[PDB]
Amino acid sequence: AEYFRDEEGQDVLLFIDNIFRFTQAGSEVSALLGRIPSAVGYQPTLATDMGLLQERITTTKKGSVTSVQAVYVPADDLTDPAPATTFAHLDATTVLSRGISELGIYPAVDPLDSKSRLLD
Amino acid sequence: ISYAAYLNVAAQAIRSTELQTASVLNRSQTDAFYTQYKNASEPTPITK
Amino acid sequence: ATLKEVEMRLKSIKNIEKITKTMKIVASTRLSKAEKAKISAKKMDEAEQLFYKNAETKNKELIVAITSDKGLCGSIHSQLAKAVRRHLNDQPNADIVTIGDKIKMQLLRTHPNNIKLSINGIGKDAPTFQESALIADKLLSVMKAGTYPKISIFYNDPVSSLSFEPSEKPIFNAKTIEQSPSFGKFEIDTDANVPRDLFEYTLANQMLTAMAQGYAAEISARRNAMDNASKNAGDMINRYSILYNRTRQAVITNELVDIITGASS
Amino acid sequence: GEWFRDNGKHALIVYDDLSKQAVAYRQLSLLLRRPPGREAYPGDVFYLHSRLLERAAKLSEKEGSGSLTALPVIETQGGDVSAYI
Repeated sequence: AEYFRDEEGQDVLLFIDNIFRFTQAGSEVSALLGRIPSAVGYQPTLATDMGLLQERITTTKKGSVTSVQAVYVPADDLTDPAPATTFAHLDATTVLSRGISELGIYPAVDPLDSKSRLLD
Repeated sequence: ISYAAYLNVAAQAIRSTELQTASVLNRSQTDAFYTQYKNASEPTPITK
Repeated sequence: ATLKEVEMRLKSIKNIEKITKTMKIVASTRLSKAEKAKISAKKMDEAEQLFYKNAETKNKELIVAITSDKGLCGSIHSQLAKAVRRHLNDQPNADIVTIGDKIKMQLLRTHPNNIKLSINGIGKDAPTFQESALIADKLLSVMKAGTYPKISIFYNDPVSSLSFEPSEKPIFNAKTIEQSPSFGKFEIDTDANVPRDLFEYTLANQMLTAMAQGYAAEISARRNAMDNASKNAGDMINRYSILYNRTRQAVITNELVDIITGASS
Repeated sequence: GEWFRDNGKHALIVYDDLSKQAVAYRQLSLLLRRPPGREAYPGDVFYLHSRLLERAAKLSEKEGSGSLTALPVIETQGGDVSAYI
C-alpha cells in the first residue's frame, strides 16, 4: 500500500479482513515470547502494535488511500480490549450487531451505533 | 324538565321506620362532571 | 458493570411483575361486585325491551359511547373506538357524545369536529341511575336528542367472562314510538304524552343498562389485561434470569483470570 | 502548564484522555515486570494519576494568582465506573 501511496503517488484503497486477526495473532505469539500477559490475555504491546499499524495506514500529503478494516468483535462484546482500542483509530465505523441480524435486517448495521467524523 | 330527570329528583328525595343502605346512598350521590364541547373547543366540565 | 446493571434491571422487571400480579388480583375482586349489579340492571332493562319488542320498533344519527376514564382496561378503549370510527363513516356529520375519557381520546383524535358533549367521572364509579338520569337530561337539552332521527349508543357487551365484544344499539326516537306498528294494542292515553315521556324514560333506562354492560366489560377487560401482563412480565423475568446467570459465571471467570495472572508472576 | 501558573497567569490544561495514559503505563510496567495490579494496572497507577492531577491548583494571592485548571477526560469502557481506572 505504501508503494502505491507514496512512490506511485496515485490514490489507492486498502481492505483488511480482519484486523482482529492482527490483534489475535499477536496475543498468541506473546505468551510464547515471554511477555506477562495483560488483561483479557492481550499482549502488553497491544497499544504499540495497534498504534504502529494504524499510523502506517494514514493518508499522507502524498496519496489518499481509503481503507476499510474489519474487526471480528470477539464474542461480540465491544467492551473487550481488542475492539475497544481499534475504535479509537477509525474515522468512521459502522458496527454491525448480531441482534439486528436476528431482527432479519440485512445488512445488519446497528443504527444507533454508527458514527462518522464527517456526519456533521 | 325531562320525565326521567323529574323521576330522578323524586328518587333522590326518596332515599330519606328508617332502613338505610350504602347502595342507596351511592345511587343518590355522584361526583361525575359533564364537559361540554363544541367544534375541539371545550366549555368547562360542569359538575353533573 | 454488567453484573449490577443486569441485577437492577432484573429487579425493575421483578417490581413490574409484582405490580401486574397485584392489579390483576384486585381487579378480580372489583369484578365480582360489578357483575352482580349488571344482572339486576339487565333484568329491569328486559322488562322495558318487552314493551319495545311487542310494540315493534321501525325507526342524522346521534352517537353516544361508553368507556371508563380509567386506562389499561385492555383494548376496550380502541376496539370500541374502531367500531365507532366505522359508523362515523356511515353518518359523517353525527355528533359524538363520549361518556368516558378513554373513548373521548380516540374519537377526538380521529374527528375533533363531532365532539359536542363528553363526560367525566364515569370510570371510577359504578353506574347508578343518578348518573344516567342527569346525562339523559343533558342529552335532551344540549343535544336536542329528538332532532337526530337516529340515536345509537355504543358500549361493550361482555360476551364471556374472559371476552368483550364492542356493541351498539339504537335508541328509538319519540317519533318512532308514535309510528311503531303496534302501539294501540297497548292502551295509549292522549291525556298523557306517553311517547314524549316514554322516550325520555327509555333514554335513561337504556343508557343506564348500556353503562352497566360496559362497566362489567371494562372491569373484566382490566382483569384480563393485567393477567396477560403478568405473563409477559414472567417471560422477561426468565430472560433476564438467564442473563443474570450467564453474567454471574462470567464475573467469576474474569476475576479468577486476574488472580491467576498475578499468581503466575 | 506550570510555567503559566507560576508566572501568575491563569490557564487550563485538558488531559485528553487519561484512559490511554493508563494503557501506556500498563505497557511500560508489564514489560518491566513490576507485580501487575487489578486489570493489569499496578498499584502505583493510583499514585501516577494522583500526582499528575494534583499539580492543578489556584495559587494563593501571596504566591501570585495563576491557577492551572485541569479537565481530565476518562472514556469509560462500557460505562463501568467500577473499573479500576
